[PDB]
Amino acid sequence: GSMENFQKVEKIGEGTYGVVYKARNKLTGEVVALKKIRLDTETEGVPSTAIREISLLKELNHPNIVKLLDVIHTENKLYLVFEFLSMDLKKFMDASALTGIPLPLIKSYLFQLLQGLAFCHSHRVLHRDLKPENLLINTEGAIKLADFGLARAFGVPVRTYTHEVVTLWYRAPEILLGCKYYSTAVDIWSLGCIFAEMVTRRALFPGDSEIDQLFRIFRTLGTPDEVVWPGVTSMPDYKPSFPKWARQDFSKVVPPLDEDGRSLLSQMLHYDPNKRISAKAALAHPFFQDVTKPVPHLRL
Amino acid sequence: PDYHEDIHTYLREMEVKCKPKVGYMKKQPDITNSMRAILVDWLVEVGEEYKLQNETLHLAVNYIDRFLSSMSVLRGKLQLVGTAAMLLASKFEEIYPPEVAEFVYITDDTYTKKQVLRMEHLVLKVLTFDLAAPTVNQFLTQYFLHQQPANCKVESLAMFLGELSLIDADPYLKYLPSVIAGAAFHLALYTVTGQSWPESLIRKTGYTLESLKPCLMDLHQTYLKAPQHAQQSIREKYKNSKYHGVSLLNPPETLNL
Ligand SMILES: O=C1N=C(NCc2cccs2)S/C1=C/c1ccc2ncccc2c1
Ligand SMILES: [Mg+2]
Repeated sequence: GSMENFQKVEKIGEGTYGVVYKARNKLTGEVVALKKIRLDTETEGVPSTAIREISLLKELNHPNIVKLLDVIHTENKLYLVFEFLSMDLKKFMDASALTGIPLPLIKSYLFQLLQGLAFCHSHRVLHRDLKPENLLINTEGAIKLADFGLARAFGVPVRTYTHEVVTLWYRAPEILLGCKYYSTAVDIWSLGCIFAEMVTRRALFPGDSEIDQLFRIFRTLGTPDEVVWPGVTSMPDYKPSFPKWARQDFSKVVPPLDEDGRSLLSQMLHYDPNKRISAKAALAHPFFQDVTKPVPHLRL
Repeated sequence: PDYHEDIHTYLREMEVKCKPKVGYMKKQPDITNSMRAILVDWLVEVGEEYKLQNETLHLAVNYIDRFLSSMSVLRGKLQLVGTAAMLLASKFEEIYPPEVAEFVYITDDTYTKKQVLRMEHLVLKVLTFDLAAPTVNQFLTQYFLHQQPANCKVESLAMFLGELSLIDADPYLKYLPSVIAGAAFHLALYTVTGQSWPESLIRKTGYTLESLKPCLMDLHQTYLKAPQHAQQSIREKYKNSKYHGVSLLNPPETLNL
C-alpha cells in the first residue's frame, strides 16, 4: 500500500544502507519500521544491497528473522516495510548498562540467534554483518536477525566473495588473513564475539585497524601455528614477524561463565574454519540444556 | 559438508517454484525461440567482454524466462529486457558488477540510461523481487564434488554443455536445472574419461541414468550439432585455455544407454 497511508514517527538510525524510520499505518493503526532508500544521489538504479536484502528476506521465513511485510516501489524512493519490534540489541545493552543483562536472558538470546543463523545457513545465506546493532529484541524475550544488506546467497562449494566483509570487531581471522575462500564459519565467529560481549559487558576484540584486530585475537586465543591451524603460515596476509603469544585462561577472559559456557565459546572461536562449531551443532551443546525464555527488563 | 545436504534439498524445492511457464513462447504474439536464442547468445558475449561469472548469465536467462511468462514484449524491446536482467543478475551475484553506463554502451545506443533503469524497475516488479533462483551452474558445482578424482577437463565441458541448454527453449525449458546438470555432468564424464554417473550422486539426487535419459538424449544431439547452430558465442568462449579448450573436443558417437 502507498506511502499516503503511512505517518512517519521518528528517525531511528542508518542501516548498512538506507535510513530506518518508525512509522504508523493510518488506517490499521499498525506500527511498522520503514527502510528508506533514495534512488537519486547514486544514479545506478536499485542498489545491490537492497536487491539482495529484499530477495533473501522474502525467502527466509523464521521466528528469529525479521519479517518483511511489503516493498513500496516509487521511481523516486524505495521503502521496505518491516514488523516493528522494540529495540536493537546495542540500544538494549546501553539501557541495561548499570545492571547488565542477566545470564538466563543471554542464554536465551544466543539460543534464538543460533536458530535463526542455522535456518539462514541451511538456505545458503551468509549474513556477514552480525553485530548488536543488527539484532532486534522485542518486549517478550524474542530476538531476531536483521539487516541483510551485506548478506550473500552462496554456492556449494563457495567461490571467492567480497573481501570487505564484517564490521571489524566481529571479523573472523580467515577474512583478516585474506584467505581465498570463506563461508558460514564467519557468521559463527561474530556470534561468539557477541556472546562474550553480552557476558563481559564490553566488546571482546575492540581493534582499531586490521593488524591491531589480529593481535588482540592472537593475545587472547594464542597465536595460530601449524598444529592449531593447518596452513596458517602460508596465508597471504600472515607475517613471520607476528608475536608468538600463548593462549590465556578462558575463565579469565569470560569470568561469569560456567564450564558449559566456556566450552561452547571456545568452539565458536576456533581458529580453523573447518573445526569451528556450526550453528546446527551448537544447538545440541549441553550449555542449552536448561534454556528458558525470560522477558527483558529495561528501566532501572 | 554440514549444510550441503539440506541446501541441496532446499534448492531442489526452489527450482520448481522459480520455474518459468513451460509453453510461454506460444502465448507470445511477436517473439519466437529463434529471437530468444539470439538474445541469450548476445548475453554470453556481454559476459565475456566484462568477464562475468557463469552464474550471472544463468540467472539472467531465468529472469528473462520468468518475465516473458507474464509479460508480452515486442521484438524491438527484447534486448532491453535482457540488458536489465543482466544488470540485475550482476548486482545480485558479482563482486564488482559493471556500472549502468557500461550496459547502455553494449546496446549500441538503441536504448537510453533512463530506459534501462525503468526496465530494471519493471522486471523487479514482475519477478516480485525474487532473484535468488536455482541454476544449472549451482547444481553442477555440487556434482563436481563427487568426482573420483577431480578432473579439470570434465568440469569445463559440463559447464559448456549446461550453457548450451540456455540457448534453446525448445526443448530445455521443460527440464529442471538439476536434471540438465545431471545429464551435462554425465555427458562430460563419459566424453573425457568414459566413466558414468557416479554411485554417490544416485544416493544424493535420486536420479538414475534411466531417469536422466530424456534430457540426456536431447543434450547429446545439441552437442553433436553445436558447430551447425546459428549461435556460436558459447563455442567461441570455450575455445579458450581458461576452459581447457573443451569446445574443440570430439563428442562421442553414441552414449550406449
Ligand atoms: O533495525 C534495523 N536495523 C537495520 N539495520 C541497522 C539498524 C539497526 C537499528 C537502526 S538501523 S534494518 C532494520 C529494520 C528494523 C525492523 C524492525 C524494527 N523494529 C524496531 C526498531 C527498529 C527496527 C528496525
Ligand atoms: Mg511466438
